[PDB]
Formats: sequence, structure tokens, C-alpha cells
Amino acid sequence: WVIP
Amino acid sequence: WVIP
Amino acid sequence: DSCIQFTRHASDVLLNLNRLRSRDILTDVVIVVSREQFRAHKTVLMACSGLFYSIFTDQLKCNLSVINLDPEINPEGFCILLDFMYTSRLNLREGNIMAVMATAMYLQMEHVVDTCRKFIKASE
Amino acid sequence: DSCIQFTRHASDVLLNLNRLRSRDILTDVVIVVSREQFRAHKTVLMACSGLFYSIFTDQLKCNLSVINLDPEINPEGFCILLDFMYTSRLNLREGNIMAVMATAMYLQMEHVVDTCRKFIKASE
Ligand SMILES: O=C1Cc2cc(Nc3ncncc3Cl)ccc2N1
Ligand SMILES: O=C1Cc2cc(Nc3ncncc3Cl)ccc2N1
Ligand SMILES: [Cl-]
Ligand SMILES: [Cl-]
Repeated sequence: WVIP
Repeated sequence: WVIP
Repeated sequence: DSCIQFTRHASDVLLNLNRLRSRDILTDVVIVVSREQFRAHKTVLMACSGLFYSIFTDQLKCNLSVINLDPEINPEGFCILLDFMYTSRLNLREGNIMAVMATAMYLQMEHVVDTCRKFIKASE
Repeated sequence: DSCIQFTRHASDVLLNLNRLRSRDILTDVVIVVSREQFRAHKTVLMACSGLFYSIFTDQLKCNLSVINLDPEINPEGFCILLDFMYTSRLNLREGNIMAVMATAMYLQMEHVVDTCRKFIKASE
């Protein structure tokens, strides 16, 4: 999971 | 395009 | 093999599937949640959820145009997860995390259940 | 928004759509090429090809279960492109590049047409  |  | 690969292909496909959903093009099922209705494509639901995969591979249920979810399921949690299915983006907030995790457990969306568990553990 | 994003989601969706194709699950159309038949999902074909997008948004053709391609289309070129649609992998070879490019132009798959043009230019 990432900060888009 | 890339070499997978 | 000796194939070449287009990096952005999978993301472009999903973006186009979401555009079809927005415009209600070729949607083939209605998901009913506490009298809130959501139109979608069976194949996308199956590709994202162990529950929908099990439902639409059943010889009788594969032909249903309406699926009713368990009354304990929250429509907002479902809406957030449906958006995630079609975009890879999850709108996870302090105010919705419990409903989102409960809905992801029911839908069998293991990666979502994982990030909810981790976000809850960080706040304790 | 304040969304989080699962990097591998789009690729995982496409991998699952290809697994449904392999097992002939929920395929809703047959594409006929020079008496070679290919089963697929209309939504995936639309998401990948300007031609299929135009075909399945047409009020009469959206309801067809069989689509016949132009007799000039090569079944192997089509097969390679159908595989690309469901995998992001293109089996481009000296022996098939001309058929693949001609099929991609007809199907309106602009990124494929682009890499074929570049690979042909490198050999001249
Ligand atoms: O967490 C998850 C997400 C998910 C998706 C599916 N889908 C499929 N699996 C295998 N072949 C085809 C399909 Cl469509 C099954 C289980 C789970 N569990
Ligand atoms: O090269 C290409 C690939 C491609 C895909 C599509 N598909 C869609 N476009 C927009 N909204 C939904 C969909 Cl399904 C249209 C044109 C082209 N041209
Ligand atoms: Cl997931
Ligand atoms: Cl393309």
C-alpha cells in the first residue's frame, strides 16, 4: 500500500 | 514497454 | 517466453472498466445492501472478492441479476470497497475503518483486511 | 482525496480476468477470425480496443454473442493481441510483427501499433  |  | 510488456496496461484496463461502470455500460448485476443498490460487472466483482468469485461460479447464482448482501453489511463500507475494486484506491478513514474491515472480511478481500488490521493496530 | 492505493491491485484484477478466460467462466462473446473462434469477455475487449469499444456501445451490436472480424485479419495476430489484452504481455516476433501491427491497427490498440512501428523502424 502507498500514498498515490 | 519493458522486458518483463 | 520472449514477450515485451506494457507497464501501464493493467491500470489502463481498470480505468476503462471504471469508466464503463460510471456510464452504466454492460453492467450485469445489482448488489443490494440495506436497500442501497450498486450496479457492477460480475467479472470485476469476481476478480476482487472471494465471496463474489464463489457466488458467480455457482451454477444457479451465476444467472442472477440481483444479489442481496447480509443485512449487517453497511452500504457506505460496500461503496468504499466497490470503488477500491475499480480503482485500486481505498478511502480509509477513522470514521469508516471498522465498517470497511467488516465488509472486506465478508467479501473476502484479503489485502484490504490486512491494511485495516495494521491501521487499527497503529491507533491502539 | 486522502485514499491509500494497493500497487498490485490492477495487475491482480487482470490476472484473475485471464484465469476466468482460461476456464471459460462468464465469457459472453465469440470473436470469429477466418473460421478460428475466440471466447472472451466483452468488457475486457472494450477496455483494450477502440474497435470493440465502438462495437459493444452500439445499441444493436451490444446484444450479439458472435462478432465476425474482417476476412483480412490473421487468426494468429488476433490470438497474440487477445493474449496481450488479458496479460499486458505481447509475443512480438520477426515472423508475426506485420500481422500483429495490421491487427492492432484494425482493433485500434494504439500502444501496440506504436511499439510495432518502432520495432519495424529499428530493422530497416
Ligand atoms: O482476497 C481475495 C481476492 C480474491 C479474488 C478471487 N478471484 C479469482 N480467483 C481465482 N481465479 C479467478 C478469480 Cl476471478 C478469489 C479469491 C479472492 N480472495
Ligand atoms: O488504443 C485504444 C484502446 C482503447 C480503449 C477504449 N476503451 C474505453 N475508452 C473509454 N472509456 C471506456 C472504454 Cl472501455 C477506447 C479506445 C481505445 N483506443
Ligand atoms: Cl483486496
Ligand atoms: Cl494498446
